[PDB]
Amino acid sequence: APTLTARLYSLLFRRTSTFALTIAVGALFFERAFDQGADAIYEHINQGKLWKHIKHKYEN
Amino acid sequence: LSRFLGPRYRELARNWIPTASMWGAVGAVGLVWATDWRLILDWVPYINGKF
Amino acid sequence: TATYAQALQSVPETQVSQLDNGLRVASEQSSQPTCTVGVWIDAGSRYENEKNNGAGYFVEHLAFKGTKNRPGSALEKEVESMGAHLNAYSTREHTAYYIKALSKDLPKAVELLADIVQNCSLEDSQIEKERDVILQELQENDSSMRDVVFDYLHATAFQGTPLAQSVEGPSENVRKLSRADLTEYVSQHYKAPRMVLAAAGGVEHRQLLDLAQKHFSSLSGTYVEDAVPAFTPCRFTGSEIRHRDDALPLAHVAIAVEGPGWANPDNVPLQVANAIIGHYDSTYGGGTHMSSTLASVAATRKLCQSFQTFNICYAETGLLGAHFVCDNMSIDDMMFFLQGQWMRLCTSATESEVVRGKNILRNALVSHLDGTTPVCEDIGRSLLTYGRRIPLAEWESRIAEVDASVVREVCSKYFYDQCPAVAGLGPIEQLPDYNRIRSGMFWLRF
Amino acid sequence: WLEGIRKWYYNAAGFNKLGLMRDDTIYEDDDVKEAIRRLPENLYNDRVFRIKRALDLTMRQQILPKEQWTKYEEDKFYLEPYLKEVIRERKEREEWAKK
Amino acid sequence: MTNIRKSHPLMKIINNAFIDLPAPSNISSWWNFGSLLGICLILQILTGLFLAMHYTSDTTTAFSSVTHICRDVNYGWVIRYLHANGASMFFICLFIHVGRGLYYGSYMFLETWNIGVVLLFTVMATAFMGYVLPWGQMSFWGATVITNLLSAIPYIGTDLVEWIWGGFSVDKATLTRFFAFHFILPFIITALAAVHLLFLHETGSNNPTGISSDMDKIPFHPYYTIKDILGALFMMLILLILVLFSPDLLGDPDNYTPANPLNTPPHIKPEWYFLFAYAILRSIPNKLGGVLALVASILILILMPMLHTSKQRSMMFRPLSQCLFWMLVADLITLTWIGGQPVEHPFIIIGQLASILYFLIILVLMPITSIIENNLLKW
Amino acid sequence: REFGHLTRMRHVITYSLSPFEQRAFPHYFTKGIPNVLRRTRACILRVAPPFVVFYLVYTWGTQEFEKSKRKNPAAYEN
Ligand code: HEM
Ligand code: HEM
Repeated sequence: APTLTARLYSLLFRRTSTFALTIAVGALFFERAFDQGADAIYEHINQGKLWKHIKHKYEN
Repeated sequence: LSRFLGPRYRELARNWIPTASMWGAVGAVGLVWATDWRLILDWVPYINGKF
Repeated sequence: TATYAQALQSVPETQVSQLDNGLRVASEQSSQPTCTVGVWIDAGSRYENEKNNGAGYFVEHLAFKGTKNRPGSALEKEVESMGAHLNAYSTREHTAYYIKALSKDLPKAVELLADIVQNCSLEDSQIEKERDVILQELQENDSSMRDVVFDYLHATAFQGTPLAQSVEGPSENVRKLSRADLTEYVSQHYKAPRMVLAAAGGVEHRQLLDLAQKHFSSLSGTYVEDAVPAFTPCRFTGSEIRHRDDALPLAHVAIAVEGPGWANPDNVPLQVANAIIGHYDSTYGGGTHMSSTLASVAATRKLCQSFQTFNICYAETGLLGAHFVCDNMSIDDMMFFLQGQWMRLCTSATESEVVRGKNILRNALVSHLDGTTPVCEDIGRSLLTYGRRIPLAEWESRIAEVDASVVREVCSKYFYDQCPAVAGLGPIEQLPDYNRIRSGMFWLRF
Repeated sequence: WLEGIRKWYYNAAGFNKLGLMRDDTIYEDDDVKEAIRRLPENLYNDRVFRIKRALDLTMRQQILPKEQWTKYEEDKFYLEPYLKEVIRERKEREEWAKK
Repeated sequence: MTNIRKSHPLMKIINNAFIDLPAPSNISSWWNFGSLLGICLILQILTGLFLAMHYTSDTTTAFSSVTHICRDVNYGWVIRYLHANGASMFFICLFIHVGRGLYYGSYMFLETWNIGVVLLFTVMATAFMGYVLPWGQMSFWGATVITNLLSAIPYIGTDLVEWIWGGFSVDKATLTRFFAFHFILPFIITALAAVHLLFLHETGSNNPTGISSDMDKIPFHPYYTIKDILGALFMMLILLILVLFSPDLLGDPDNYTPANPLNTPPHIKPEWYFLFAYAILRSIPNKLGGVLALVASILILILMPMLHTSKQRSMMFRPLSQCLFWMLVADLITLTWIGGQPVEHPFIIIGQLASILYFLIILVLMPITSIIENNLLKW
Repeated sequence: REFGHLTRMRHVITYSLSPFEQRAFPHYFTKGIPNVLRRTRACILRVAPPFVVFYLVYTWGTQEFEKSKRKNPAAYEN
């Protein structure tokens, strides 16, 4: 039975064109995911300080 | 240029067309990602969450 | 006006019969007045452990040196007096004894072969003399660069497995071998089910079967105390063994990837691809105009004195690659061109070269199976390996099936992004480092 | 008719004035280089001296005396057969490459 | 022992490049211009570095800083006008150099020629960015006209144009950027020139005849060094005549009126070197078509090696090709004049015909003429 | 491409006097002037004609532009 990594190699990693396709799509989704996650981390660390948190009290 | 109009060169073109298409796909995705082309990206799920 | 198909159909058919003890008698009958009768035994270095390695070579050395029925001189005297030629060859997977003789002398040839196989004296004094001889020949084989390089290739590629062992064996084993060990080797590995008696030329299959029953019947396939040797699959390890001896005039490099076994159907397309890669020697007349791109480039730039592609197959594994002898400063270029040809076949193979390779393979198969010695060798080895002698018509059909697509698929499976095994001898400093050779096994473009 | 216009060009082009012959002025591409290496030694040395003399004359911005100019009829195409053979062989190799 | 010139690595490189390089003995004065181009590059770099010591790139202080260089700085006027007229000398030498390459079939050295095309584009960009630095009326309005041409590019267009501008229009950001790019680019040119010389050394130098000269080679150092020194002295004669006797001959006067964004100058024209492309750009009505034609004018040179259909490398023994080549030269002169003159009825048709003739001569007429010549020579 | 192995040449003999033993400007005017006239005669036929066309175009264009600027009496007539 092929493992997950063996399936990854055969499907994508073997031919460098599919390897680069994996790289680029992962880059797009990883940019999205990491930016979202780290922004959440920093906002939590500074919850209640950042202007975005307190903008409502003074707008409108 | 007449040198490359033969059956064997047609066969080589057939062999390399899928790989060339994959390289073109890589280039298109790279361009969209690097420039954050919203025209294409906005249709992409969970990436449309940005902007 | 016979056609290649009709000629293939008209080839005499091999007849295989089995004695009750398990010996398989196979024959191909032709009108020739000469015949070749030989016993092919499924014994070799791959079936030997560390302690007894080289025992088969020892037994083959003293096989023709005497038997209980006929002393040492008697056997040679009979074989020569009837005009026959007696020869033996030992490989890592097979051992063979064959006698070239006239058809009318077939019964005596069968008698002598039976006496050699079964009633071998293995006398101690002959044992000591053959120990001396074997040590001297181990010293001699060191000169033969190609054999040394292929032994290194087997050692590195099949390290940790019986296949790594050389047929001759280490000198220490040769000096330490005893009559008890040789007798034990003969008892354990020389068995009727693992032996094939094969004949070619003017041999009647009924006559051969009757003679085998008369002479070879006694041999048995039972193992003493139920000690049965077990075949072991061998791991292929990507590795590099470099013996740098800059004194040596020219550098020998052998690079291989793991290949199919004997029975794998992929052997034919890989053989076609290797024919596409081709072979070159400086003596070759064709030179630059030779179709093989590697051969043409080597001739134009004088890159290599000799380059050949090999497809070495064992039961479960094989060594597929090339051996090139080249100057100290041309190893890198030759490696680049060889790997480039490999990758080009894997990715962008074309129909015309596939046709050329198929015709080359067809002609090689037909030419090799010419003469009683090659035909008998083919019969015995095919029975041992394929379990059957594949007819030339079947070979032709399988070759015809091969196409550019099949060649690309098989070459991708065996050659692309696969860790190679490299052996180097001589002035091999320019030989690329293993990381670079491995990088050459794949194309960033593809 | 055509020969008159061809003669006009031969005089208009100055390789006759420098003592050169038409094949001496050919651009040395790979086929031409192979043809040159295929030339007999007498012809090759004659070509080398002609080109050297032409280069020397151009260096001093001088032309050969009128009597010593090459003649349109006397001009001999030494390199044409070898170059044609080279081109034909290249064409055959390309044709085999095509299919 | 060994000769230090041969043995030492840097000395070895210098020796092979310049001292003992195998050189054709017949290469004429037209071949001297490349060394004149290198001399112009060195002189421009030094003069612009001494100008930069006194030049501030803020829009408030640029024009006053150039006036300070001219008046207060000791010998500053000499340096400033040396730089200004050296740009013109550089472009004159570049045009003569490319003309020599075209006439004598030097484009067969493919890599050298393509690197030269890259060098030409780089030098033109450097000159265009430099002219903006004085921040005169002509500088500002020429920058506005030329940079706005990029807006024609479909889709990306205004985004690229504003990215270059650093804002909505040409302003302080554009001037500072252009000073920085103008400073950096000449060094990139100095490296591309070395790559050029390496590629040329691989294939040697072509001769006026166009026939290989391995038989007749002369060491570079004794002969061609002195020839290049004489050429440099003559170039200095011309350039210094411009610098001292006629400092403001090749430059528009309106560059002495400080830039006013609210008033256009009476006429907006590029520097004399760029006028030939300006005429081609104006000839085509569509903006994108004009931009593409301006690009193709320079880029047609890349296609020159492909369009060579003659069997003889040089045009020395090709009279009809000579006539076509001098037709092309006259057409380029006509384009320069048309770029100088206003866009009105007489000049418009002249410029359109001239651009059509330039492209036709380069692309169609010359190869067919070369084929006809081959047929005439019994080829 | 070093000097030693550039090309293959055979049986060519060259005699070259030294610079100090020979005049720098031998017959600079006596032979230079006739040579220049010969070179100009051959070149002028090809180089000149194209530039003559430009002078005609430049003269015609300048005249035509001036004619355009001048008033047309008929327009203000009536
Ligand atoms: C290498 C080729 C170069 C070319 C073709 C070139 C061209 C020009 C041109 C046409 C001008 C405007 C002339 C005018 O004042 O009206 C200019 C100005 C200027 N350039 Fe150069 N330049 C080159 C190299 C350099 C370099 C390497 C520097 C380094 C600092 C430099 C510094 C300057 C400065 C500071 C100005 C403005 C000073 C002034 O207006 O007098 N230039 N350049
Ligand atoms: C700053 C820019 C440039 C510099 C410094 C430069 C320098 C040189 C030099 C020193 C040579 C040696 C031959 C000679 O001196 O005539 C040369 C040769 C050459 N250059 Fe460049 N060049 C420049 C731009 C160009 C351009 C724009 C082109 C073409 C578009 C070009 C194409 C060539 C060619 C074809 C040759 C061959 C000359 C021969 O046949 O001997 N170069 N260049």
